[PDB]
This record gives sequence, C-alpha cells and structure tokens, in this order.
Amino acid sequence: MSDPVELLKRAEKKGVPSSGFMKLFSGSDSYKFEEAADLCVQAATIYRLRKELNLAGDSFLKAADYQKKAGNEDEAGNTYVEAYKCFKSGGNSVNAVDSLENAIQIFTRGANFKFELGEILENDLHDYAKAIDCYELAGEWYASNKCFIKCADLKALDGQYIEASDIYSKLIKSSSLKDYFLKKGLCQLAATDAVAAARTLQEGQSEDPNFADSRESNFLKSLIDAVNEGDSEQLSEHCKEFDNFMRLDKWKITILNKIKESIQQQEDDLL
Amino acid sequence: MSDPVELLKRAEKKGVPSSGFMKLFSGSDSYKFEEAADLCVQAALNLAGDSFLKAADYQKKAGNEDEAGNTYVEAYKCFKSGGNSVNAVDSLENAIQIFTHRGQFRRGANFKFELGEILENDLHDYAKAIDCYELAGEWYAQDQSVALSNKCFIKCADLKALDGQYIEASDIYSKLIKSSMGNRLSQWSLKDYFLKKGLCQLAATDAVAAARTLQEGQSEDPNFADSRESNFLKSLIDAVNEGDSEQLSEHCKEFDNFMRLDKWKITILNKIKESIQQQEDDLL
Amino acid sequence: SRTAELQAEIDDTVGIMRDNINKVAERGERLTSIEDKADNLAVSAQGFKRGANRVRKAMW
Amino acid sequence: DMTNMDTRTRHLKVSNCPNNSYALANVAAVSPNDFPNNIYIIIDNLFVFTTRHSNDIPPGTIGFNGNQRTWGGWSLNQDVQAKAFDLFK
Amino acid sequence: IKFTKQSSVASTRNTLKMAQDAERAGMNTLGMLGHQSEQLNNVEGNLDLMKVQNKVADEKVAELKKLEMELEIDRNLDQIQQVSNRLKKMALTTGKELDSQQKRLNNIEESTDDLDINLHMNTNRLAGI
Repeated sequence: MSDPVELLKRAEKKGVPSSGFMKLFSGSDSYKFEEAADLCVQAATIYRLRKELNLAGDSFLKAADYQKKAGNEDEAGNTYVEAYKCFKSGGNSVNAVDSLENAIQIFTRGANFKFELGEILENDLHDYAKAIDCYELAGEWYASNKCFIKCADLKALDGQYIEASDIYSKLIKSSSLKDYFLKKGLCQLAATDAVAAARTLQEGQSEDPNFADSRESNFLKSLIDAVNEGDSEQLSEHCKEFDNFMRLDKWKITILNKIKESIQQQEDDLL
Repeated sequence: MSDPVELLKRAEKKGVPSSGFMKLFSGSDSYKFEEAADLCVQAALNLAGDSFLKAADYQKKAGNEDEAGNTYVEAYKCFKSGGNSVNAVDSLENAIQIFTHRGQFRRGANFKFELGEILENDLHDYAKAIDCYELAGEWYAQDQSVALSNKCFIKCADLKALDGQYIEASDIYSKLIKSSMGNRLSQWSLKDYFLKKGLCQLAATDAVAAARTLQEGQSEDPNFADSRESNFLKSLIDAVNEGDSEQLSEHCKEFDNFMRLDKWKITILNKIKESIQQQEDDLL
Repeated sequence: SRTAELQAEIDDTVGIMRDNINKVAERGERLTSIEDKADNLAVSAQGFKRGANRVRKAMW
Repeated sequence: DMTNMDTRTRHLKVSNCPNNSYALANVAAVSPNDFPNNIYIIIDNLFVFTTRHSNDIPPGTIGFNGNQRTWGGWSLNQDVQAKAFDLFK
Repeated sequence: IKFTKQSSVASTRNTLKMAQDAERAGMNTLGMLGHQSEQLNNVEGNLDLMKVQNKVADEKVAELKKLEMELEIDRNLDQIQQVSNRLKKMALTTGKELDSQQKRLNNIEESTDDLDINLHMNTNRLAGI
C-alpha cells in the first residue's frame, strides 16, 4: 500500500495554484486540485484502514478543500461528511462539528446534518445554545416535530420557558400531544404564569378528548391548583403520585425543581 | 430475445486480455471487460446468478469495483432465490469485501448480517454466523447505529450461548445492557437482557455472577426490579444454590405459565439441569 | 361491568394491533423494494455523471 | 517455618477449583513459582489460607472453591490481592 | 376464598406489568415511525430535485445530440384501565401512520423507479455522442 504521507506530500505539491508567467501557459488549475483531492482521498482511505481516524479525517478535509478550489462543491460536501464521520468515530468532536458545518453550508441535507450537529453539541460538547439553534433551524427547514421537541426541551432546560412553551404550542398545532400539553403547562408554570397553564389545560381538555381523561391532564390540574394555593408540599405529593404510576424524566424533574424553588422565592417575597 | 448462451460466449470472447504484440497496439483492456460485463448482464435463477458473477468478475478486472459489488449483490439475491445458499454466501462475501475496501462499512455490515442469517438458517454454520453477527454489530457501532449493533449482538449472544460459549454470551449481554441503559425505547429488551445474562452465568455454573447480575439489574433498572424476570432469575439462583433440580423445574413451569419460554431458554435451563445432574455425579 | 368493559377494550385493541402487524409487514415489503431501487438509482446516477463527464471531455 | 518468605503483593485471578479433592482440602493451590509450600497467605487482608504446591495451576493464578467465593462474594475471573501472612505478629 | 383472592391479586399484578409492557413498546414504535417518516420526507425531497435536474438533463442531452386484597384488585384494575386506554389509542395511532406512510412509500417507489430509467435513458444517449 502507498505511503499516506507521501500521497499527502504529492497532493500538496500538486495543490499549488499556477502563478505568474506559468499561468499564461498552464491550463485550468481545476485538474491539479482534482488530482490533489484524489491523492488525499487515497491517503485518507489508507489511514482509515489503519484505524487512524483523526488523520483520515484531516485528509478528507484537505481533499474537500481542494475539491472546493476545483469547483466540485458536491464532492467537497461528501468529503466533509466523511470527515465528520471519521472524526466523530475518532472522538474528535470539534473537527466533526467543523466538517458538519462546511457540509451544511455546501448543501444549503443541511437539516439532517444540522440535527446531527446539534446532537453532537448537546451530548459531546455540551454547547446547549448552539444545539438549540441547530435544532430550531433543522426543524424550520424540515417544515420538524422531533427537532422542535429537542429545541423546546433544551430551551426549557436553559431557562427559556416562554419560548419552549411557544414551540410546544407549535408542536400541538402540527400534531405526543398528551405530553405536549403537559410539558407546555409545566413550562408556563416554570415562568410563574399559572393563568397560562390553566388556559393550556382547558384548551387541551376541550380540543383533545384523549388529553381530557389522561393522567397528564389531572397532574397538570393538580400542579396548577398547588401553585395557586402556594402549597409546595402538596405539589411534592402530587409529583410523587404521578411518579408512582408514570415515571418522571429529568426534564420534568428540573422544571418542577425550579417551580418549587420559585415557591420558596415567593416565600422569600412573603417577608 | 437474444440467446443468453450466445451472449455469454461473446462476453467470454471479448473478455480475453490483450497479450503479446497486440498489447502494444490495443488500448486499455478495461473497455473489453466492460463490454463483456454488459453482455453477461444481459444474458443473465442459478444461471442468472452465475452470469452476474461473471459480469462482476469482469467489472473487477475493469476497475469498476462499485459496479462489481452491485452485481455481486444481484448474484447473492438470485442464488439465495434459487435455493443455492453456497453461491449466495460467496456473492455476499465478494460484495462485502468490495464495500469494505471502499469504506462502505454500512453496506458491509448489512450484507454481513444477511450472510450470518444465511449461515445460521440455510447452512447451519453457527460459528461463521456468530462471526458475521459480531463483525456486523461492531461495524454498526462504529457507525453509531446503536439499534442495529444491538440486534447483531443479540443474534451473536444467542448463538454463542447456544454454542457452549456462555461467558462470551454474557459479556455480549452486558454490552447490550450498557448500550441500552437510559433509553426508554429498549427497556424490555433490558428486562430480558439481564435475565438472559444471568441464565448464561448460571449455565457456566457461576451462581455468584448470576446473583451479582440480578442485584445490578435490580439496583440500576427499577422496571427490572419489579419484573417477573427478576423474580424468576432469583428463584433460579436460589434453586441452583440449594441444588434442587425439581424446584428449578417447578420455577420454570411457573414462569412458562405466565410468560412462554423460548428454545434458547429451554436449552440454557436444560444444560443447567444436566449440570445439576453432573454435580450429583460428582456427589459420588 | 367495569371489568367486562375493560376486556372489551382490550379485545378491540388486540384487533387493531393485529391489523397493524399486517400493515407493518406490508411496510417492510414496500421498504425492501424501495431500498433495492434506491440502490439502482444511485448506480444509475453515478453512471450518468461519468457518462456526462466523458461527453464533456469529448466536446472539449 | 514462616520466618523468611517473600511478602510482595500479587494480583491473582479467581478461577474454578481444579477438582473436588483440592476443594475438600480447603488449601489455596498455587504453583511453586507463586509461593513456597505450606505457608499461610492472606488475601484482601481478610481471607487467610494455607498454600499447597500445585502444578495444574499456572503461576499468577489462585484457585478457590464455591464456599470461599461465597464468603468473599467473588465471581469467576475476579482479581484479588494476595500477600504473605503472619498471624503470630 | 382467600387463596382465590390472592390468585386474583397476582393475576392483576401481571396484567398491569404486561400492559405497561405494551405501552413502552408502542411509544417506541411511534417514535421510530416519526423518525423514519421523516427520513422518507428527506427522500421525497431529493426525488423531487432529481426530477427537476432530469428535466434539465433531458434538454441538454437533446441539444448535445443535435450538435386489602379487594382494594388492591380494584386499584390494579384502575391502572390497567388507564394503560389500556392509552394502548387502544396507540393501536389506532400506529395504524394511521402505517396507512399514510404506505401511500408515501408507494409514491417513492414509483418516482425512484422512473428517475432510475430517466438516468439510464440519458446515459445511453450520451454514450453515442
């Protein structure tokens, strides 16, 4: 097998654009860039065969840059996708994010890779704001419900309860519903807007017969009543009762924890 | 319609590489191989598969590896279709090699899973099926397809446990448990996983490991703690601890009465009961 | 009466799920064919790209 | 005579007992290269057993029976720490 | 009587556990179906784009050629009824997506089928130029 380092060196040698007098006699530089990209792809496939995923990703990136210089944008995007794949497999989240960004720009597929980028940001890099932006954009282009679920979840976890409730309303209108209503109300209750939570509960009960008789509706009504009476212990009891039959998730845990701390803050305002 | 035999003869005539003096005046042989492959594709269930195979070989000689892999996939399709499992296996092997050499490990894994299915059901080559399933699961994991890797690992662990490799099957079950933990989508799979793992550890006479697995499942997964599978595993562990084969049989019947047992579990518990009998032999 | 009503609802849901199993079998069938045809499409698209490139070079 | 013996710690894998006779003797079967013969060895600073030379156990491995594992709560292939022991001191 | 009541309690406990079994499986099925429906939406978009590009290719190629026990029983039945309501809705729900995706898949198959040939058509024509 050819040495990947030698192939990369040859690609770099061929990747130099024609300059000065030579440009008057040398044809289009596109062919040189294409040959350099092919050499980089060969070296990079060799790296992948050797499980050197990061070097293979770097070589795909060089090949994609050469393809861009050659005008073959679609091939550049495919090579960027391969770079993202091997970087992600190699544990290099930053280079995978960069490759996904270039591929998304070239394609704009953009939504699929934007959703993947948001997943990478949320799980690997914990960049929750960028993940929210990616999910929102991916949902908009898809329009979307899944991306909006992810976006609303992250936004509610990020302190943006009103925007999360708005996204939940969009999800409800597009459509999951039984939970949506609940989640929306929870967000409106995290924002201390008990009236909005009651309005959401009434809308869900009147619009969706399934939600009216659903445990989510009763739990939301109990939470609204507890916040109205300012009985944190009653809210905790209702949460335990709801957990006993339907297990709660970390999202709901956080929302209700912030709600209870808001009741405590009201107790602070009581003084 | 053209005669497929005549087309194959023409492809063979065109498929002869240029030799000697003619090579100095004849262009690249790739075009001749391409024409022969096209003729073979036209002429080409078993005969059609053989002709796809010839076309794929000519395409390989022409350098068109992707087309060769596609033709090999068609050959596999028809060999399996003709009841010719061996030629289908061969075609899948060539297609998998072509795809893996081209970086399409996804395709390689898909066709490796299909090859393992063929080996397990059609040829009963259980060792090769286990190898194929393990490799397919590994490649799927490298692609982060958690569910496909999980399916491949389920198949691999099932065959390994049926094959006498209880420890390896339990290890694969542990991997499945770790991969499926925290997912609301695979929980029952987990509920069964734990059970199966414990069963394997009990087939290996490692009751302590089975108890550790039961405790881990109970403490880690609330659903498994209250599941009948947890109670059944605890009952089996207790029965093996007391060496009461009849009690184990009673527990098995009770478990069957509410949740039907499968042939995998049947085999595991049969080997376990025979191990109790072997202990009774060691008792003398 | 409550238990009989529950039994009736469960029987109805079993019927609906049996229907769904038949439908998902039909969906798998639609999907095995579509995967194979999308493979055909990919091969043909690559072949078209290559042929067009060869004509581009010819005309040049 | 326990006056002189190598007290260096060793990490040994728990494996199935070689046979019923060794399990009956309740003596840790070790290779000659592992430790001297007929000396008391402690494991995890809690479990004391008498060593006996055994050629069927490769060096670096320690054999246990089911009851010993139950006492220590150990599984097969588990790694345990072994050192020389001196009860008199 | 006591033994029978105990048996009824155990039966309802298992029925509840299994009902919960059905519910998780059904929720996963719906989640996966939403994701797969969406992948198929992506497929649909590319098929549309390729149709437009094949129109362009058609015209370019053409020009190129031209150029207590009682209470527990009650509570367990309560919960089984609750889960059962959700299971029924899920069965109905899964059926609707299978219907919709089935028609979408039929159209995807036909559109993919066509494009495949349109590409073969233009490839054969280009071969002769």
